[PDB]
Amino acid sequence: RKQVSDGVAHIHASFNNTIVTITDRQGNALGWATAGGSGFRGSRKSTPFAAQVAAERCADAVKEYGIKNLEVMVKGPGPGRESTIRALNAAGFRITNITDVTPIPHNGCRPPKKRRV
RNA sequence: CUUGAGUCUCGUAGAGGGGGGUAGAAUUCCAGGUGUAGCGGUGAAAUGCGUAGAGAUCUGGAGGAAUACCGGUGGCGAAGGCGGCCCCCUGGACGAAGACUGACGCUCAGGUGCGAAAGCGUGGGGAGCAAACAGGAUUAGAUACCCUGGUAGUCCACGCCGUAAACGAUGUCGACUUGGAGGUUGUGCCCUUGAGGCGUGGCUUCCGGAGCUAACGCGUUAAGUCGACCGCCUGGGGAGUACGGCCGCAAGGUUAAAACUCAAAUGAAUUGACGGGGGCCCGCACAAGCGGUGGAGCAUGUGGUUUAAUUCGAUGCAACGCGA
Repeated sequence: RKQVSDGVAHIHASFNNTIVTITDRQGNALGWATAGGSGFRGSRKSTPFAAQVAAERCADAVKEYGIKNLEVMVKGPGPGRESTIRALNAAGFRITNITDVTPIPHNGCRPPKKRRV
């Protein structure tokens, strides 16, 4: 119960998972979302209707603070960059600044050699 | 005596390196902080890792790799190859002026020197992350393509090992032979008015005349015309195999056959076919509804069995209320 009332949201999307962690502007998290525990398990996720309902998970733990406006920074590859925005727009929150803050690798190390097909 | 070769002065393009620190644009271990209910992964699922507090975010932080931009058909080097900048000190390529050198020129069987990765022993190191190794997953089954952890050893360095599609599958050197569109570097002349023209060198790019070739394809970067010089070639498999020699302490390199067998092997290209290669179209072919077979009984034919015989043929779409 701190009532920061505003904080950015980091949306880490992968090829098979998406998690929405709402932090403040300084770096203090209030509530994070998840896709592995949205009822079903295995690999049925990574699809829009399962990613938006996963993003809706912060509508039960972040509302207790009093966030009426927030920002969103998406990051990581995978389908669902629009499903999470639709989920945030349908949850009752606002939209302040949409950025892609994905970690850009600059080839510091060597990439793996698992794919040979 | 210069026009071949070599040489001076001034510069210009350009990952030429050797030794040395510097130290990033991002990075895994080892901590502090906000703080919950899961991180990851493949088309399905899971091993492992989270309440011993992970993945998400801020602070700085042990050490090895190494360029995302530049970065590219860029550009260099005899080749194998070289990416954070500098200087220590060496290389190659090119030009305008001037010279003298008088041929000092090209190539080479012997032979030395350069040699991708890995391994050996000597002295170290342990991240990112690696053949083997231990699990999950699939399939009729998996010593693998999939998902996760990893020993000496890949790194600096001392010598062995010297191989490959070290392939422009196109030796080296020099002289002449129709042509068109580009890339990186310079300046001469032309009001340089300028990004710009006319030249003039350079080598790497794309297409093509004659000509040559079996065609594909070469064609001022030659495989067209020549001259000098070196290597190699003689049907496949056997076979880069066996023996002996040279070298390597051993893991191998080189020189390098024979017996036997095969009546072929091969290159190019014209046809069709095929492909879980692509593209473009057609059909109640699908897409949406109606009526059904398959559910009950009966008729009929067929597949099996019995029968002294249940006649024969038809037998996947092209067979079964068919010959009837």
